[PDB]
Order: sequence, then C-alpha cells, then structure tokens
Amino acid sequence: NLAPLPPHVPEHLVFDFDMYNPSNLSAGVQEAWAVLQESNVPDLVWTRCNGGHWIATRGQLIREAYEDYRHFSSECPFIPREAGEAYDFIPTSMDPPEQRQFRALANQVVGMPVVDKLENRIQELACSLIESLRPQGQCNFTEDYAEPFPIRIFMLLAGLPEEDIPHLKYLTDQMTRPDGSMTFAEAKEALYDYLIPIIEQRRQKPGTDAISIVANGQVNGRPITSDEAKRMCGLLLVGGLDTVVNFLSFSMEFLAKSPEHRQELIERPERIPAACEELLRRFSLVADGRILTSDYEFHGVQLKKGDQILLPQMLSGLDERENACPMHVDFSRQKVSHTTFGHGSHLCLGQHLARREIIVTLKEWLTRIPDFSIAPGAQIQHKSGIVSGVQALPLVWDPATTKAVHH
Ligand code: HEM
Ligand SMILES: CN1CCC[C@H]1c1cccnc1
Repeated sequence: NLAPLPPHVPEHLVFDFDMYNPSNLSAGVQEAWAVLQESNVPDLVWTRCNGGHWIATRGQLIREAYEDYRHFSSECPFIPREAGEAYDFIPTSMDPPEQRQFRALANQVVGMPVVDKLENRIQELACSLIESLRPQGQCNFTEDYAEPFPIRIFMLLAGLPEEDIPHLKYLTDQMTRPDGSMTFAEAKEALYDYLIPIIEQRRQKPGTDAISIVANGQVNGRPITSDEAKRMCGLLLVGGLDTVVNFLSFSMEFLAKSPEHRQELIERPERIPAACEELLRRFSLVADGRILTSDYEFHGVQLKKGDQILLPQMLSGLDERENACPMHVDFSRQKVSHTTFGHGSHLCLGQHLARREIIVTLKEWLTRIPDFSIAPGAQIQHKSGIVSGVQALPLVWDPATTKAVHH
C-alpha cells in the first residue's frame, strides 16, 4: 500500500500514482499515465506508492532533470529503492564524466556501423516469420513475431543459443514488470550467473560476437575488467529482449485498429520512416528516473538529498505543451517531439537498431498482410512498469487478401 508521507512533502502535491499498476490501466497504458497531465495536476507530484517518490509530469521538467546529472544522479535510477540500489548496469548506473568512456565500447557492438551491416539478416528474419503466418489468417503477435523477431536478432549478434531465450526473457521481465516471485536483486544475480562463465570463456577464446567484443574491449585505452564487461552485457541483454519486443505490439495493435493509417503506408511507402517516429512518440514505453545528490529546490518544490524522482520518458511526447493533439496519430506531423529514447548523456545507443527493426517490420508486414484486425470479441490488456507492454495481441485476417512476396 502507501508509505508514510515524508516531513518535507506538501500534502497538496500528493497524487498516489502506481507505476506498476496505474488506476486507469484498462483504457490503455499510455492513457493511464496521461492522467498525470490533466489540467488540475501539478508539474511535480509525490506518490506514496512503491515506497514513495517524486514524479515529473511535463516534458520541460523531464528534459531539464535528465540534463542536470549533478543534481539528478543515475546511480539509483529505478523505483522501488531496493531495485535502484541493486541496479549496476553500465553505463546506465553511472553519471558523467565516468560513464562517457563506456558508451564508445557499446557503440562498437550496437551502433549504426554494426546495424547497417545487419540489414540483410534483419530483413530475412522478418520475411520468414511473416510468410510463416500469412497463410494461417491469425496469430498472437506477442509470441509469434514480437518476441522472436528482435530476440533472435540479438541472440545471434551475442552468440547465445536460442534455446536459452525463455529463461533469459523471464529474468529480464522480473527487472521491468516483476510478477512478485523475484526481487530485483535476485533476477539481476541470476542474469549475472548466466553471463559470468560466458565472459570468462570469451576472454580465453574470443569470437566476433557482441559479448567477445565487450569482454575483450578497451575503454579510453585501458582494458575493460571482467566485472565491467558483465555489467555492460546485462544491459545489452535487456535491450534485445525487452524494448523493441514490447514496442512492436503497441504499434501493430494500433495498425490493426486503424485501416486508415495502414492504408496511408501502403499507398505512400516513403513515409514509413516518418510513421515510425510518430508511433515511437505516441506509444512511448520507458520510465526510469534519478536520485537527488543533494537538497535542491526545483521549480518551487523542495527536494531533499536521497529522494527518488521518476522522469517518465514516455510522458514528454504525450505532453500537450510539446505536441498539439497528443493522443492523435498523425504521420505528417511537422515536429515530432519526444524523449522516447531518453535525453541527456544517456541517450539510447540501440536506437539505430530499434528503428531498423521497426521500419523493416512495418514494410514487410503491410506488404504481405495489408488487411487485418483484432480477433473477434477480444479486449487488449496492457501491462505497466519500468517498460510497458502488451499482455496479448491476437490478430485475424482473410488469407485471400494477403500476398506472398519473394525476398
Ligand atoms: C524501442 C526500443 C528502445 C527504447 C525505447 C530504448 C530506450 C532507452 C532509454 C530511455 C535509455 C536511457 C535510460 C536512462 O536515461 O536512464 C536507453 C539506454 C540505452 N539503450 Fe536503449 N532503448 C531501446 C532499445 C535498445 C536496444 C535494442 C539496445 C541494444 C541492443 C539498447 C541499448 C541501449 C544502451 C547501451 C543504453 C545505455 C546508454 C547509456 O546509459 O549511456 N536500447 N535506451
Ligand atoms: C529497460 N531499461 C530501463 C531503463 C533503460 C531501459 C533500457 C535497457 C537496455 C537498453 N535500452 C533501454
């Protein structure tokens, strides 16, 4: 339930929002979070849920905090406190200047140069999976394409066997949307338990895979340690198994419900890149934060050292003060403003990979299965957390309105 209100918190700023189970969940997860942006709600509130923490509700506040790493540290970035304290991935748990040197190494394994070179494999996997579903006239998108498409692409890049997916997928999910069976510390340790032996073997006999590159990597001229490699690989694992996987579902759910918007992409293919950005704004899904390094007055609100503050990446683009008709999806929107990949020194390094996976999915799906919809009488349930997602997305279509395209 609720944590007792801290001495310095003003009662008029209390809004008991629960990030792991928002009250307006059934209306759609983004909609649930948007309640924090209704006219009467202040720019900075305090919730007594999940141990108690502040919550910036507007893009201006969210962008500011992420830029100011001196007052807002990434050292304890998760809600609840025990999870944030136990979180030590690299570079996500570091603040500049220390974290800077580690980004370059991560770029070597997931940056644009590597992505460009994966294009053919990404398109090939997308086409086989899709053509595999096309004649069926149905599927549950989360298990049939959303999880397998991005996860296998990553498992390949990392040199990790596909049979290890169910175990790793379960562990990463306990870190973002815990079902209660595991604490954040335990899931993290089980992940390190999986990676440790592998990093040791990759340093003994290195291959060309992502993990061999990081384990035998160098940061600012010095060699990376075994502990630092483990901390970087864990972050990469969560990225391949719990980011794009959830995003693809929100996107396909929307496309399933808007024969209009998909028709726009079928008729005008060149706007798919632009559509991707708009969908990334409308269906933003990440929400982590920072911890106060000292007593600080921020926009008239007294914050005390150690207070945690959620800065939902998903909220910036949904803010009416950033985009005029927020809940409306407009592919032709002139200034698609958002912070879906973060803001400040920690801007997502996997975004280039993310965009190619989204863009290839939209093009290869619409090209083969242009007509489709939500299964008869099904009500789509969303799930909330550090990374929001979709519980199940069953789709249906008439096979006769599809077409097999050779890749
Ligand atoms: C739709 C997909 C994705 C979204 C929305 C997303 C979002 C984010 C966000 C919000 C951050 C910064 C968090 C913070 O400031 O604390 C971030 C960091 C990061 N992301 Fe992603 N990401 C996505 C996909 C991926 C993928 C696929 C990979 C890699 C396989 C990846 C690798 C990274 C890395 C390395 C960082 C750390 C950067 C740093 O801390 O300096 N991400 N991502
Ligand atoms: C799931 N995480 C929570 C905060 C950042 C996010 C993440 C992890 C790995 C790659 N990109 C984003």
